[PDB]
Amino acid sequence: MEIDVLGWVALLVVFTWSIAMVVWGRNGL
Amino acid sequence: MEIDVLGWVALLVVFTWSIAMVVWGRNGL
Amino acid sequence: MANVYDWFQERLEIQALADDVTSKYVPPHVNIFYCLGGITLTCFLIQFATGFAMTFYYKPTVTEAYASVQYIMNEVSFGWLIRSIHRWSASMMVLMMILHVFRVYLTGGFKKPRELTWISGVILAVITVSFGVTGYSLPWDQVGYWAVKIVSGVPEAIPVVGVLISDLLRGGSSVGQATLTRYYSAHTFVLPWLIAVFMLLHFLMIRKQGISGPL
Amino acid sequence: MANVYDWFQERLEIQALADDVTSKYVPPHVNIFYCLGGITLTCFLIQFATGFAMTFYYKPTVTEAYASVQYIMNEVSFGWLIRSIHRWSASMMVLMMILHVFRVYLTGGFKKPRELTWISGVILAVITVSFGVTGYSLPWDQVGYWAVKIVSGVPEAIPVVGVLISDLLRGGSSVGQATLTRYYSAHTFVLPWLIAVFMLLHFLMIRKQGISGPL
Amino acid sequence: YPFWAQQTYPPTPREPTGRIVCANCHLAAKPAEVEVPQSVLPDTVFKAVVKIPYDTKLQQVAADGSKVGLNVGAVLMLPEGFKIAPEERIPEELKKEVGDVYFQPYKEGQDNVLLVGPLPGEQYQEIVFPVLSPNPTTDKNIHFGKYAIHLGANRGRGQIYPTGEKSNNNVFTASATGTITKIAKEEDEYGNVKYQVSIQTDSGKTVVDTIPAGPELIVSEGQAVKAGEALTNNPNVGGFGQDDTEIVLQDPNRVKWMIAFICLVMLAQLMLILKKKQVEKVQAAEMN
Amino acid sequence: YPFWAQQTYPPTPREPTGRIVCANCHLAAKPAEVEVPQSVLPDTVFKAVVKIPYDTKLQQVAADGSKVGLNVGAVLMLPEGFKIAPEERIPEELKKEVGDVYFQPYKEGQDNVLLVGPLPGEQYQEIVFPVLSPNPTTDKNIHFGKYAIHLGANRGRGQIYPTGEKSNNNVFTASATGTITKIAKEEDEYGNVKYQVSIQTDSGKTVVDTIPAGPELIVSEGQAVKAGEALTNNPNVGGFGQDDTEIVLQDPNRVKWMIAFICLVMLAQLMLILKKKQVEKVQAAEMN
Amino acid sequence: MATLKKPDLSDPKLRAKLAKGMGHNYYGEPAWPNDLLYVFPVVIMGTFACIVALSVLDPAMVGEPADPFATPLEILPEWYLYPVFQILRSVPNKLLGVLLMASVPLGLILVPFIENVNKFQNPFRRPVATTIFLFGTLVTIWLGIGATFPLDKTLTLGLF
Amino acid sequence: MATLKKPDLSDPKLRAKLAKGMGHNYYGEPAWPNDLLYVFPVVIMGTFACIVALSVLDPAMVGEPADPFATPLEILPEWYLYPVFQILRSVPNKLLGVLLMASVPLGLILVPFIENVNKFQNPFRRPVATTIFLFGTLVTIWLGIGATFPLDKTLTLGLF
Amino acid sequence: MVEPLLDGLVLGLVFATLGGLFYAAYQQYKRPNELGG
Amino acid sequence: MVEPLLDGLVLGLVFATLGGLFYAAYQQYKRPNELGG
Amino acid sequence: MILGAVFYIVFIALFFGIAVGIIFAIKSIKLI
Amino acid sequence: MILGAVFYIVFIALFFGIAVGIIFAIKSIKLI
Amino acid sequence: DVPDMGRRQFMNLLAFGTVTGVALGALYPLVKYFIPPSGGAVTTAKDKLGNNVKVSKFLESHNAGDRVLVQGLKGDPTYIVVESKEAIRDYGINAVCTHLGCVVPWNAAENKFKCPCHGSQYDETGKVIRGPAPLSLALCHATVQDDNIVLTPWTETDFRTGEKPWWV
Amino acid sequence: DVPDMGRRQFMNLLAFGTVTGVALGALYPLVKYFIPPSGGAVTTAKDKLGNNVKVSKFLESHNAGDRVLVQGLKGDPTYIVVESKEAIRDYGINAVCTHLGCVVPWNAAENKFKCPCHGSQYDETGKVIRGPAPLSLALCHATVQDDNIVLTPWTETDFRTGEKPWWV
Amino acid sequence: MTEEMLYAALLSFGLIFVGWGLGVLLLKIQGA
Amino acid sequence: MTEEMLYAALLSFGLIFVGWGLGVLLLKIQGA
Ligand code: HEM
Ligand code: HEM
Ligand SMILES: CC1=C(\C=C/C(C)=C/C=C/C(C)=C/C=C/C=C(C)/C=C/C=C(C)\C=C\C2=C(C)CCCC2(C)C)C(C)(C)CCC1
Repeated sequence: MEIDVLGWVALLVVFTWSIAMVVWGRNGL
Repeated sequence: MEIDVLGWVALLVVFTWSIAMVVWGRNGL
Repeated sequence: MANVYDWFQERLEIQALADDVTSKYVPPHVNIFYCLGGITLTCFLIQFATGFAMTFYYKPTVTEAYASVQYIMNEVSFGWLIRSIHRWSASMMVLMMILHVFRVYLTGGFKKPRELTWISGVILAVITVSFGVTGYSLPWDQVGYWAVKIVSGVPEAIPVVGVLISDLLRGGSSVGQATLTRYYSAHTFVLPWLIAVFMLLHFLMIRKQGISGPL
Repeated sequence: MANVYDWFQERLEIQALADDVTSKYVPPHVNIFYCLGGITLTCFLIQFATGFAMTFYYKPTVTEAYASVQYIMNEVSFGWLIRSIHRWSASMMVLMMILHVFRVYLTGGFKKPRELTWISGVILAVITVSFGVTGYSLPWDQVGYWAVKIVSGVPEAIPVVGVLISDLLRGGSSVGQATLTRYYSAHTFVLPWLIAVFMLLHFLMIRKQGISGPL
Repeated sequence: YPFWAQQTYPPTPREPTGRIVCANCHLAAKPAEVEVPQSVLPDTVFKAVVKIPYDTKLQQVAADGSKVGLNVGAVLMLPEGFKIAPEERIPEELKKEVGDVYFQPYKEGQDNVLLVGPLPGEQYQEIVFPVLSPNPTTDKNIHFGKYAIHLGANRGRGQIYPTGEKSNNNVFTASATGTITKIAKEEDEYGNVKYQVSIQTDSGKTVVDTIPAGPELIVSEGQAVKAGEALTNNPNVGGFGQDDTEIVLQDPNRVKWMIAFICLVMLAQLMLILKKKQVEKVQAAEMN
Repeated sequence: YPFWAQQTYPPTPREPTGRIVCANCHLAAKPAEVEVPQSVLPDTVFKAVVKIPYDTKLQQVAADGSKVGLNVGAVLMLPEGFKIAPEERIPEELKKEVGDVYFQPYKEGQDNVLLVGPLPGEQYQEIVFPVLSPNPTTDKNIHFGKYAIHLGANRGRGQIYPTGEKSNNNVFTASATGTITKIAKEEDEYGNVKYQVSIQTDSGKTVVDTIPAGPELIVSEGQAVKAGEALTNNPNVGGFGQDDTEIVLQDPNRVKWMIAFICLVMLAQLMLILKKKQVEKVQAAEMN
Repeated sequence: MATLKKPDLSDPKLRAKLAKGMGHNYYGEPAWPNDLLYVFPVVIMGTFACIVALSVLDPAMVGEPADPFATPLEILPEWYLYPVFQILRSVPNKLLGVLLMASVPLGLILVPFIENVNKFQNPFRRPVATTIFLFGTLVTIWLGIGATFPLDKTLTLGLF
Repeated sequence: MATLKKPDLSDPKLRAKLAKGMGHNYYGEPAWPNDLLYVFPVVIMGTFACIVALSVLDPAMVGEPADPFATPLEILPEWYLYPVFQILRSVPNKLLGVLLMASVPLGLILVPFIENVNKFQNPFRRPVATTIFLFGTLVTIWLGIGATFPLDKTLTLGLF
Repeated sequence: MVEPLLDGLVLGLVFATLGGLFYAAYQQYKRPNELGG
Repeated sequence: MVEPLLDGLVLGLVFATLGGLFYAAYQQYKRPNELGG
Repeated sequence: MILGAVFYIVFIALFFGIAVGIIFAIKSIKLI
Repeated sequence: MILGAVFYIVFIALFFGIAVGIIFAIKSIKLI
Repeated sequence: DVPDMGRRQFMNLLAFGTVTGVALGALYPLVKYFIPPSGGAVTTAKDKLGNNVKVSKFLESHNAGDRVLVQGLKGDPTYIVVESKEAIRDYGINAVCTHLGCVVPWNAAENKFKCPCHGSQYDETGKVIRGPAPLSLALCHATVQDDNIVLTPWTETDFRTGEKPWWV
Repeated sequence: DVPDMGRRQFMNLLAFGTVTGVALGALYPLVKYFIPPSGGAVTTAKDKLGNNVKVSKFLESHNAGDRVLVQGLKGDPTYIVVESKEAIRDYGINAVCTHLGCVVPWNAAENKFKCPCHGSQYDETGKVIRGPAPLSLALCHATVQDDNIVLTPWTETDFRTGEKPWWV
Repeated sequence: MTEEMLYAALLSFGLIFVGWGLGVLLLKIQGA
Repeated sequence: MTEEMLYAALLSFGLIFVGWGLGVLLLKIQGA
């Protein structure tokens, strides 16, 4: 009743990491 | 009761003329 | 005015397009039957236009399919023209294409530099026949409803996959609404895109490699 | 082996493809937001895949449309995934595209050498919104059935043509089966082809002219 | 006979498969054709020829046995409100070849399915229907278009009575299995001749097997050929055909614009090729 | 009251437009909210809070006239076989905030539309529903998914009796049009006070116009303001809300694989960017 | 006159092409005006004309509506399907004919590999093709006609 | 390091381009491996991930079935439509708003003609845009929010 | 259902083309070459 | 029907981007040029 | 048959007419 | 809120872990 | 001897003009194709489900001041008003707003119809009280005939506005 | 110092392999999507129209040697044989040929079913007499029960062939 | 019903020739 | 029902930054 919450965090974390990864990856803006 | 016939002839004539026109048009084979 | 050609010419280099067209020639062993190709194509564009015209009246649903074809014939303005043209032009494409197979083969246009072209040609061939089998049964009348029934059984002969393949084909174990459903998606959305990607290669190669040579 | 690359290389001049790719560079004023474009595109391919998946279950008919969406949700395996993805990705495309409008404009990527690109961009824009309005009402539920009802009335304000335009739009005087019919042809056969011809120019130009310059 | 078709199968002569009920009793197969033209115009009398060929100079078995000529029947079924031409309107050499025929409608209302026969074999080798096209400008659920027409014709007498018993123009098996005892020959002050045969020894074995008059027998004396067999030979020189055919109910208008649109084309085509010529000429000033 | 909703409109409280029948009698509008969480898991007790705000310290007009506190009602309508949580199962501080409430079902069977009230204004400012999610693994026409929930709440007494006559918590027009003659003040041994007014001269003109007790009047002496008018003022500090809201009935499985598929991704992404780095390096050996 | 342009065989580039299997569209009648502009439209317009004509004088039937319990006797597929369906039905082996169908495609692919042993176009110069082709083109037609027929005056095509 | 390549400004060809509005993809980080091969998939895969995630945690509703006699109160269009629909509904002139809609497109086209008076990219260097843009981008949002609201605390957006 | 008109349409052109096809292969294989391969 | 989650999704990114968009236009309009236009 | 055959002859004939005719007109007012 | 905030921190954290970690492993067995 | 631009442009005009002839020729039916079949090609009220409101237990089971919807003509939903000494009102009020045409509800309190779409309001008979709706609500003639209801175009003038019916 | 092919190919393998993981991950549900929902998920005869052959004026109005079609199970059409001292036969003969499955007719003369499709023939009970049909016609159990007909899978062996039912 | 096919065959085939000749002939009447 | 939007806004906006920083930071930990 908060795998539900782990739930959304999982979205938030890709959103984050993705940006993160892209910037890291191209010395990013 | 043979506008019906004039009918088909009209097809036959394009078929013909078309070939005809194409050959004329390109010294044709 | 305030020169139009220029405008484009500045930006895009529109010339190169023309200089590219007008710099191409036709060899003299290129005789009437080297129209077979373009004709089969012409036929097909006619399909695409009349076809999409019918997607404004046709119902692909087991109650309304058959009825609707009748509306088209019958009550839509030039329904009969549109549909009848679809019908004849299917046949002219399957045929003009066989004719073009003949001119390629007895010209060995398929030979070395070009084996890819021939290969794509054959796939076009298969996709066209499928345009064919599928279209034929959208009116969901007596003859067309048995064709789906037979041709969908065919896959089933094949040993491991084959049943599974037949169910994709028809959307269950037996021909039914899923079938007309799937058959419609097929004839009106898959095949056309497939047919274009592959006429795309078939023309791209040909443009790149120029026509086969003389005999 | 018996060299594969060669085989192609002989025939097609496959190299030129690579030499063309690998000879292109990225300028440094080309920062994250120059992804907006490709993203909007990515979004759209997701549309095309999930979309065509739904053409195997959706009924575009006034009795079955609504019901069928429910089947998709509900009873088809991953129905909900497929459909829900369609739904979110519509929105991400309408949005990521607004975002890319912003980066173009505050980069003046639309300026002289490129005004055509911007123009096409806007048409893409209109076609996308129509992908939008049409799709939205295929479930033929309460909210979607009123949207066709309002937006089809709109044309009618215009003086000479306008009624006539509205009837094409909706297939009679009042929203009905022709409407869902026409709306389906639209969302699944017209718009996609339109959308491709125009992303085709939008990418062709861009490739030809390279990215706008620095600030 | 065509009538018992009607009699036994009221609302239609054809089943969903396309058979035509007739073939339930007439067991033979012999070819049937059906020509009609490719197009009619609306409101027109036109011919439809049914064909029912059989070798004129030979004979079939009759009721009792005699050995008589024979007769063609046939149900034809024209498309929607086609009907037999009204007679002031048949014109003349047509009246003549139509002859003395009865075009009876399969049920009240359906003028467009006609029973026909029993006619006698030799003038009714081919059978003509003078028919008249509907008019979609005035009957408002008749449209122009291409439509089907189906014949099934038969010629020479059949194998089962509308009552369910066998006629004599077929060929009798042999009930059980054993050695035959008696070729009797009845002919009681009425309902004529009657070859009376029967089998035996094996297990049970005395079953009796009458066989009307006018087959042959070609199974003679002694014998025992098994589970319902040979015995008779095939009386039946008769039997049944089927034919389907397309007909277009054309509207001269369509034809008119079509012809116009064509010349419009041919014209354009010459006109281009004319141009081309005129360019092959400005070009000749560009090599030299 | 919620009950007369039921009483007057049996098979549902909402019409095809989304109205909710209540708003037929309660003519005021004041906001109503309805929170519930974004997701529930299956088989779960969870809270749904109805809100029905009104300014606590003020008063409305009563039956006869007094001048009394007031009361919230409300029908909420949960999605398919949601129902009020069975009580062993509500747990504890929830029991507590739910209070003393009656969750009555709109018709036998529909446990998923609940009437609630009349509760008294001041503790029932917010009203809690302890509710329990269905379980699509065991009730086989309940599926996972996102579903709607609709409240319409009202607070303070209404304008029309289920019988069809006006209450006194509205405001009376003036029948015809003319000059007023008499502000009487009745109070007959029962059914209390009764300001008795009437108009005139013009054309016909003696029509009589009683007006219950507890509006004001703010139309005094002389006068003639026209076709059914001003006279009363607005008793009604009451009135009705509406709210719709989405809720997802989630299946932890979907959540589980999703989370897995994500890390599968994040991982791939770092892994590429790792590669890229390793190439930016073989590249540095290619400028020098 | 026609209008003409002779391969210019001094051009390294053209040569290197003729070389490869292909400089072929470099010499000849020019394709702009000449063949696109002028004769194209002729071929396209003619093509259209015939099909319209055909379509008007002999339009589409609509046939009976579909009956799940009836097989219609006389059911063929479309025409370009006959040949196969012929096969399919003179081949008591279910599984076999299906392969046999499939081969038309597969085999048809195989051809330019095989027939690449040499290199002439003109079939006159290439006897062994022009036969197995003529051969097959013939069987095809004959198997075709084959279903225009009844079960079994079928292969014999009714003359032996 | 990054990985890099300096415009090679001695090249007539590149120059003639820089010249035209564009040699721009000739200098920089190389686009094969570097940006296609490696980071692409990152952007694509991320894009997918978010949308899947979104789709799982907050899926599609199915709403009521359509009733020809009911208008549902609370009917909005999709969101990216709000702004317009705002307009459409604060404009008693039927015929007008429709033009007013149409202009968003037409006008939007007009821009690079207009804004071509000069030639800078960077909006810092181009005050008059960056305003009428900021301006409009703002009205848009505000008209947007406008239908999230009730008829007429609507424009005032409920604060005056 | 069989379709006559088309069936003639087909053999008609099929043969007619097989025809002219071999007939040019010949015309050509006998005038040979021209302009130098 | 209004759709909350998305609506935040939108303003969120809209502003955030308008943001960074002008912020690079600046970073850039102040470091100017590099490598020679 | 006999009828087509005629109408047919005349029809081509007639166009063949126009064809030839209009070359010449077209030739000798010197356009070709 | 408080819960996400945590799970969230740990979750990125953790990946951020792997990220950094695996550069190095990847650096010093000299692959980068 | 070589023909002069001006005469190419003649021959251009001829083939290129005649080629259009073909093209529009082909276009024409194609357009007419897409223009839907006229339904007005060459009457009795109806219930939500689709049943002929039988006037008599429609008198019976609705009230006085009630106002209930009913497939009008062009089958547009049309509100039929049960009047306050109950038989029927002559005319029926055709229910579509006049803006882009949602179906407009009787707000029983404010005695007034209001378009839920973008706002327009209309009075106890038709006459257009707010906008974006241009004209007021359509009308029609209701009779008791055979005990169906029988709606007839309202051909006469705008009893509520004087001059011409906007819609007819 | 600059990493050696062999270690690029390591890192290739890692990202390029993990990238597939994503791709098949996404593929999987997509495939399962297209594979139709199993209808066999978690009985009584039926008429062309779709009505429960009520056994008693089906005895009544068909004959002896008659053989008439009826939605069998999987609703496949199944011929139910009226026998020659009339009650019903036990088993019903499932009507699809076994080739690509047209519905096979009783030819009443030659006492024999024949596939109109490409040819196969079958005897008075099932057993496959010509081909292209591989096995013979399916069967099933017919009872009189409540006076519907009640068809049951035929689970036992091939009364007409000895060993195993091919279809079950 | 089988002599519709005959004609068609027949003239599909024949007519080609005619058009052929006929254009060739034109061709002469103008001179390549 | 309007604070689902808030959060979303809010973090759509914020989180960007975080990812930003977080990658930049990576970036340092390796050195451009
Ligand atoms: C009819 C007269 C006709 C001829 C003749 C013809 C020829 C032709 C050739 C020789 C090629 C190869 C071209 C080259 O060497 O670049 C070719 C290619 C294509 N054609 Fe063409 N074609 C004739 C008719 C038509 C018609 C009416 C069309 C219209 C669809 C058409 C089309 C095409 C297409 C498409 C190609 C693709 C390859 C390319 O280089 O463009 N043909 N055709
Ligand atoms: C994300 C990191 C990303 C960037 C950055 C980016 C850049 C980019 C540029 C600079 C151009 C102009 C190219 C040139 O000067 O030749 C460009 C063009 C196209 N892009 Fe790209 N792009 C990014 C992301 C993506 C993604 C994920 C895709 C996948 C769809 C994509 C696509 C495209 C397409 C299509 C073009 C067409 C023009 C061309 O020259 O190909 N972008 N992109
Ligand atoms: C999802 C996704 C995506 C996306 C996106 C988007 C949608 C967005 C983004 C966005 C962004 C990315 C943004 C950003 C922003 C930024 C900003 C807004 C900034 C600002 C700033 C300021 C205000 C300042 C400042 C400063 C600093 C910080 C440093 C230096 C100095 C100074 C102090 C000046 C991508 C494609 C990416 C990839 C993955 C997926």
